[PDB]
Amino acid sequence: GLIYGNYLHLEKVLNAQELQSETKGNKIHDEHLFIITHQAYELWFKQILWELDSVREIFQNGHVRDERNMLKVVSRMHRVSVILKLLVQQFSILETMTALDFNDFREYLSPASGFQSLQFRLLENKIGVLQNMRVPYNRRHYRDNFKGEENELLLKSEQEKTLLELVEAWLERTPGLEPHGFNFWGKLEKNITRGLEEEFIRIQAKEESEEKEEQVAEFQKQKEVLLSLFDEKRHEHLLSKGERRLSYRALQGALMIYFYREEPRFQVPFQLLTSLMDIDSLMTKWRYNHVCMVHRMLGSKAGTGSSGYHYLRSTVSDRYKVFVDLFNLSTYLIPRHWIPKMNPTIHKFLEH
Amino acid sequence: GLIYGNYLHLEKVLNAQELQSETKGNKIHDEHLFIITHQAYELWFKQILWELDSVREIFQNGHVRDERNMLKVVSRMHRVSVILKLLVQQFSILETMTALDFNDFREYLSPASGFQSLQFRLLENKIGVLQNMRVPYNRRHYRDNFKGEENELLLKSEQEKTLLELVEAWLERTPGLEPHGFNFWGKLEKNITRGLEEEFIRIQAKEESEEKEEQVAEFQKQKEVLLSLFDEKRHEHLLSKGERRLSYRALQGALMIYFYREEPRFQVPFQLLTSLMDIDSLMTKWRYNHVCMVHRMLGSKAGTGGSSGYHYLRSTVSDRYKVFVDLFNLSTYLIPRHWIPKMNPTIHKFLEH
Amino acid sequence: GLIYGNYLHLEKVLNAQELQSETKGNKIHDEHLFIITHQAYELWFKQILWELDSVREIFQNGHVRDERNMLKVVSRMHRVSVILKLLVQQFSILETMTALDFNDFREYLSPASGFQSLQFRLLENKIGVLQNMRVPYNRRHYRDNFKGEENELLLKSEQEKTLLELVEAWLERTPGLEPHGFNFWGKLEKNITRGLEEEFIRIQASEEKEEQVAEFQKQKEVLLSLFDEKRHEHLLSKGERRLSYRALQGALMIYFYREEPRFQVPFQLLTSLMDIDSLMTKWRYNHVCMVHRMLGSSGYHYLRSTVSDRYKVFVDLFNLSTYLIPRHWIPKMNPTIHKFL
Amino acid sequence: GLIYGNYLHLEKVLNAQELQSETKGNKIHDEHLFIITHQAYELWFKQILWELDSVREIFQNGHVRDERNMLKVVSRMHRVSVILKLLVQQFSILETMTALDFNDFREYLSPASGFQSLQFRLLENKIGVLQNMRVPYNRRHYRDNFKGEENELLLKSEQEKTLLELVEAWLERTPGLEPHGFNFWGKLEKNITRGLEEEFIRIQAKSEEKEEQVAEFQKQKEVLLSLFDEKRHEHLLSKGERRLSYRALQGALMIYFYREEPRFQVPFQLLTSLMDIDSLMTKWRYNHVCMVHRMLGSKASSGYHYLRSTVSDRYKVFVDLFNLSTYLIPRHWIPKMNPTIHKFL
Ligand code: HEM
Ligand code: HEM
Ligand code: HEM
Ligand code: HEM
Ligand SMILES: c1ccc2c(-c3ccc4c(c3)nnn4CC3CCNCC3)c[nH]c2c1
Ligand SMILES: c1ccc2c(-c3ccc4c(c3)nnn4CC3CCNCC3)c[nH]c2c1
Ligand SMILES: c1ccc2c(-c3ccc4c(c3)nnn4CC3CCNCC3)c[nH]c2c1
Ligand SMILES: c1ccc2c(-c3ccc4c(c3)nnn4CC3CCNCC3)c[nH]c2c1
Ligand SMILES: C[C@](N)(Cc1c[nH]c2ccccc12)C(=O)O
Ligand SMILES: C[C@](N)(Cc1c[nH]c2ccccc12)C(=O)O
Ligand SMILES: C[C@](N)(Cc1c[nH]c2ccccc12)C(=O)O
Ligand SMILES: C[C@](N)(Cc1c[nH]c2ccccc12)C(=O)O
Repeated sequence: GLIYGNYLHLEKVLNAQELQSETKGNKIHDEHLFIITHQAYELWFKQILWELDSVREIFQNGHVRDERNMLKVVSRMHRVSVILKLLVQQFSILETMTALDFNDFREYLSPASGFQSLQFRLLENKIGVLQNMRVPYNRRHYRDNFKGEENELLLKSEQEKTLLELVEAWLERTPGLEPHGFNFWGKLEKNITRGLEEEFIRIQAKEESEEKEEQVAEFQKQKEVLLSLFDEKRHEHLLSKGERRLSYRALQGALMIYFYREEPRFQVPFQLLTSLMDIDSLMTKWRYNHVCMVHRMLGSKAGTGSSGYHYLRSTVSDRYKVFVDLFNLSTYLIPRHWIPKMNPTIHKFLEH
Repeated sequence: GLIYGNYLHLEKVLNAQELQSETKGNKIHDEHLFIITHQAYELWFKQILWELDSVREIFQNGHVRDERNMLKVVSRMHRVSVILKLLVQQFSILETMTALDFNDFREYLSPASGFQSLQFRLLENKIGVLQNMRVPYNRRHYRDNFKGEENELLLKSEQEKTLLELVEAWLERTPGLEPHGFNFWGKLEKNITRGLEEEFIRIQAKEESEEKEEQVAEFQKQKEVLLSLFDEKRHEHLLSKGERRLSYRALQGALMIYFYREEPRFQVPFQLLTSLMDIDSLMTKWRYNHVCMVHRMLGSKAGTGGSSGYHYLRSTVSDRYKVFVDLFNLSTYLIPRHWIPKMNPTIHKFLEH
Repeated sequence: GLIYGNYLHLEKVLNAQELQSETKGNKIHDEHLFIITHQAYELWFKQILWELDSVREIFQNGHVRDERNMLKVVSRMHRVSVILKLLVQQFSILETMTALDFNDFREYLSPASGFQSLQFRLLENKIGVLQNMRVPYNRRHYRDNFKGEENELLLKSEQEKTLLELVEAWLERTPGLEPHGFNFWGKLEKNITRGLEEEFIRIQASEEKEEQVAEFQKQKEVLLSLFDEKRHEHLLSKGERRLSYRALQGALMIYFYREEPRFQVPFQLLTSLMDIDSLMTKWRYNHVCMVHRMLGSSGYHYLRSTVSDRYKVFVDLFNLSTYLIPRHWIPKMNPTIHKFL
Repeated sequence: GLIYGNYLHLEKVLNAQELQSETKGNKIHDEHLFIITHQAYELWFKQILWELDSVREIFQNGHVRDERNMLKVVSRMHRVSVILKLLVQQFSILETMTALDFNDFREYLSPASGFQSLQFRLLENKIGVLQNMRVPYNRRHYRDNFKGEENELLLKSEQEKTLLELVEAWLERTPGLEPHGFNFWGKLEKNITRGLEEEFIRIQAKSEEKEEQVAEFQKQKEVLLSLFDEKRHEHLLSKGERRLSYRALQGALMIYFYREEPRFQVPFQLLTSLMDIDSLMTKWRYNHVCMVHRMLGSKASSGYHYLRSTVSDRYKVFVDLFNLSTYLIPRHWIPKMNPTIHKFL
């Protein structure tokens, strides 16, 4: 019957280590670590792609409409963030290689680079990094480096629906936004307008003081920010600039989930939103730890005469944060008592 | 020109994932995680073997005699412990699989098991786990599973010099033990004997009391422990039982390094000893985390035949599997600093770089 | 104006470090690390108690009956396990102290011990460690080591409802167990009986066969044992189990129907309770390994004894893995009744 | 007899938790976590200061001259980095607080901020962050927020010798730099010059491939030869783009290249550890940024944007140790150190 090594195809996995230093008659011990570290990253990238694809499919094929499937969705997205955390920690292993020792085999690698990781690109694309928003390296598209079936795979990855698009569509259907129903947006605008009015009166009532002056200034900022939320044209503009990514309606859905997270139907949805932010934060942390290591190994100016260091530093940016809108919902937090009430009267549609 | 995927042989690594659930017409999503997790463990086991073999070779071929090589030795042993820590954390990934989901593909795995990891066994053997100390599973030898070249490799792993044996030989050469020289052992025995004598007199002077008895009783325990160190015959006996692993002379070398760790020639040696203990501790932590997960997935009774896997694995979390137990137990023989034989520059020339 | 240091009462927190080595005219550098490490453990124990008490209260006052409160419950229990993981990692700091350096100030500590952590005991009791199940230290009860108000607090901690008891009561009310309703237990027994019957027949149709026969026999005994309420009561008496038979039924209902909307967050709670038990055990294990490294080959053997199912409060949740069946044996839940969850 | 609680002064530590939400008649559960998290950070900052001060003192009092003390030095610096790692992981606890829940007690905190952590500033100063290099927040000096004894302490922290300065002095005394002795710098310049000559010949002996090699050679040549420009170094020192004296830089490179030599093994570990502390300090700052973002948004001079600015070489004290990787050469170019000339090492 089945044996461990055969089941795991270890005849492949453990016969995939060839030191170029050794192939060229000058074996360097630490090259082995370099190979294994990358192979382990690639195994885990494959696992992340497997989870991510399964979740994309749940959205894309309509299964997510049945809320029974939310546990699996959140459990798999949580699993992705648990793997990503391990991948961040994994840099600690390669940090046991000194720059001096790396320098003894670096020449035998040229011109290969991590830039050519198919899976890393697939992962970026499938989460929803927009091609127009990528920073070019040496004034080139990232995919220009790939050919054949690999280029085909990358194209599919760009053309098929991303996790961002699939979550967007689902957020747009969030219960409670219906004007004929709970009319979340209408009530929210009204309550925020009234809340600001009340606050203005409170501040104006205060005795002339430095404190008052500050409160006035703060109020003015807060007022502008909160009212700006209801400007759909500003949203479209920011969407155009890439400072936002979600449709206006999806943003409404996300805020509905945020404010009514304790309501039973929104509990697991809220966890999903939290998890999407976690993935974005951990992807950025991966990129940051990668940058620090490139610096430690090559210096601040080495790279393909573009500085790899500086290109990579540019990737550590909201430009590569797909669910940046979920983070920015913090900007629009209001006092709890301003949140449109959901009494049992109307608290029927958010029970399981 | 060399390309990433070719250099890393990703055509092998990323085409090694076959779900038995799918091969048998009933694909179960979480099986993929189970495969990848194990493959990642095995890659890192290969890396640990590569580091450990390189260090064994440095000892075995005499390179360690040139102390310029101690930095490399300690850096590679430190690297092994950094990998082991990652491997302990890696269980957190498999903990995202529920027992209920594992149960949907478990049947398609039988009768394969992690028990059949060649590399894990190679690692245990090369560090220095003794075959006669291993606990039998279902009243069977661990090697009974393996056949052909695999069984051959395991035998070599048992017959070749282990890390423990190679460190032992090097410890036996530790400077300072020469009776004609610094005479560490003789001076230590003398100072401990005198120190105990002095302490006894202090205690005896006290007036008969419960407190005095307690002090007297404590002194007697401490006395027995410390003096037991100089009983070479007791050591040989305990070595016979497998309760100790290092030769008496190697034990002397280790304690020399412990007590004179700050002396320049002993600084990196001390770090090495620390690192060997770290590896033992992390190997045990791996075993423990593995146990907790087997329990969560299979329950306390599930296992091959009437034997419980859980209970066998629990049994592996024991000093029986701690190769450098003697290095840990040197803390038992701590004395006041002023009892430590002095090493004035006059007699320090030998421990300078 | 509120200032950081005043808000955090740093005049207290950062003036609480007194080296006994220094008080006795022989300052030892590493003693400072020993003090801070323990103070950090105690701050986090206080936080764990704060979370755990808030959750006990949500159960005890009936708030948990409104399922709107489940997110907060699971979020706070998850928070406890996140803190416990940090506390496990925190041992890595104290591991930078050698045994030789510890030995230079150890004498000045006597006769104080970590054993006397009030908060650690409060935490054990509030989770649900039973006093009669504790391993004796020096042939005596753990509480004998405490006096005054502290002894009083520990008694309250034992007498007040534990997390285990409060979860138990909630599990007993789990929807689906009603014989007049979905009749989970009845259907489960029936389906397991049938499933075993079917398997036997297949088996009856070789070395392999012998093995499968053996397996079947073990599985059969185990699965049928689940329906023996008397054996359960006996094991409860021996302390080998902790939850009532009815609570066990509730937990299995949640396990099997975890995807059903009303059970999704409850399942996360059960998962989290096991996590806390596992991390508490890991804390105890890492503590043992450190004591060994510091003192040698005994407190060591008493501590080793605490790394046991004896101190696993939610051991019943772990052991439900033993009673997993093929998915197709699980009583079906369709719209006919599905709506109840 | 001493009791645990008394020894640890738990009557202070465990009676230091006062929720402002509760003081103002509206207790918010998560405020307790916010307080404890910060108190735990501050305990560990105290420990880091205690280790760092002990190491500064070993340098400053001449004890480091006795190489017996290098193990203690490196062990304590390693300990600092192990604590810093825990402090980075500790953010995972505060991340279990949602922004919505933080928003329920945030108002009761105003106008307090982590910016007012005395110990964090003391730590920055004692490692060697320069005041003139700090980025202003809201067009203000960082110390403007401190008064009394606290401001006094911060002054001393700036005036007293920093870890950077103490390491610098020790690096300047590194064996091997003597022109009358092993003459490291002279030999290195000579070997690099010759090595470049040899490579040029190979290039001349040879297309776009050749052209690429030509371009590379030119870049490498400029970089490597720039190392021997003492004047450029002094200029960059003036700007604050470098921190170590030219002589200290030579000492560091000596240790780098001859790390395996017994006398340099633990010194090399020290240099590695100093870089680790810089990396971990930056990682702390970055994890802090990500959290502030999640909690306040990108707008709430935005704190988020100021903090992002602190993740920069501007705050990297041992940047020179990192940048020595730029000046790596083939091993065979490194001046040989035969036992003959090894006795000193
Ligand atoms: C010695 C360690 C490392 C060095 C020196 C290094 C160097 C670099 C450099 C210079 C680049 C920029 C592209 C180029 O100029 O060729 C790059 C990009 C990249 N590296 Fe690494 N790398 C290291 C480790 C790793 C590891 C362990 C991974 C894991 C898979 C990795 C994955 C990547 C990826 C995916 C990119 C492209 C990132 C992007 O375009 O945003 N590298 N690396
Ligand atoms: C679902 C997760 C896991 C389960 C249920 C599991 C189960 C078991 C069981 C029952 C045994 C005892 C042997 C037997 O009865 O066949 C065992 C041993 C073993 N497992 Fe696991 N295991 C799991 C994950 C892993 C992983 C991730 C590794 C990593 C390589 C691993 C490596 C091993 C090894 C090396 C042994 C032999 C250990 C020894 O003999 O001391 N297992 N496992
Ligand atoms: C040098 C480090 C440590 C040593 C040598 C040590 C030693 C011991 C010993 C010997 C015991 C058994 C009781 C006794 O005989 O006194 C004990 C119990 C205990 N220690 Fe530690 N300990 C250390 C660190 C810590 C730390 C950092 C904590 C954190 C709070 C801690 C908490 C405890 C607790 C709570 C107990 C009672 C455990 C139980 O009864 O299950 N210890 N310790
Ligand atoms: C809810 C979590 C947190 C938020 C929202 C937060 C927010 C901020 C903000 C906005 C700043 C910029 C200064 C200001 O605008 O007042 C800041 C700075 C700072 N925070 Fe935090 N913080 C948080 C947690 C922490 C924690 C856990 C620490 C640990 C002690 C901390 C320590 C600091 C320090 C030291 C600074 C000054 C850093 C520098 O000047 O480079 N904060 N924080
Ligand atoms: C496999 C193979 C190589 C890599 C690298 C990688 C990327 C860039 C590197 C490098 C290694 N060594 N030096 N550089 C800089 C380039 C600059 C242009 N000229 C050639 C060297 C990362 N991961 C890998 C996996
Ligand atoms: C690859 C393949 C299998 C494994 C296991 C593993 C070990 C024991 C297992 C198991 C999986 N599932 N059930 N058991 C218990 C046996 C007991 C005898 N009857 C059949 C099931 C761990 N790692 C692996 C890697
Ligand atoms: C504060 C003060 C002391 C401690 C300890 C602790 C516990 C036991 C210790 C110890 C330190 N040093 N030696 N022992 C062994 C004892 C055991 C009982 N019989 C006498 C020797 C842990 N945490 C602390 C906090
Ligand atoms: C103790 C007390 C407060 C803090 C903070 C902190 C920092 C900035 C904060 C905050 C809490 N709540 N809101 N803000 C935004 C302010 C920034 C300045 N302009 C007005 C809004 C961090 N650690 C602490 C410890
Ligand atoms: C029926 C539904 N699952 C409704 C839905 C959409 N988005 C949501 C977010 C939270 C809660 C529910 C929803 C669907 O249309 O998918
Ligand atoms: C020359 C020598 N390296 C001496 C030696 C042996 N063991 C040691 C431990 C610590 C310090 C030195 C030694 C050798 O024989 O290997
Ligand atoms: C009304 C109820 N919340 C029902 C209940 C009890 N235990 C459960 C477990 C999972 C799901 C629901 C329940 C209550 O009685 O608390
Ligand atoms: C005697 C000496 N410890 C020499 C010294 C200085 N820097 C070094 C770096 C590495 C090795 C030795 C040194 C001292 O002057 O401190």
